[PDB]
Amino acid sequence: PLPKPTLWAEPGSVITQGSPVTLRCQGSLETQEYHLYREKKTALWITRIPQELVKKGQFPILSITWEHAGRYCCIYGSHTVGLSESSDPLELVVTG
Repeated sequence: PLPKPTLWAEPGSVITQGSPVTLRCQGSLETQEYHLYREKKTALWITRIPQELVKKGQFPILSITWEHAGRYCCIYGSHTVGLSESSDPLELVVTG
């Protein structure tokens, strides 16, 4: 039951439409085993983030749309030493 990671948004969780935002998750080790997800509805855009970013715990959105809004959580963890708990939810809001 590893510690839950820290998930945040840059510049923030409320970003106007068409503008960029990057979701970020940092847990323990340097890199390499992060996973982001949206909970009531799968966020397909996550499955397209290159491994190089995902390994750094980075999930960019260059041009945010309405369908991006939702509740996001993430967990890290290596086969061993094991998977972590879900971070607290991030409310990703889109406006304008």
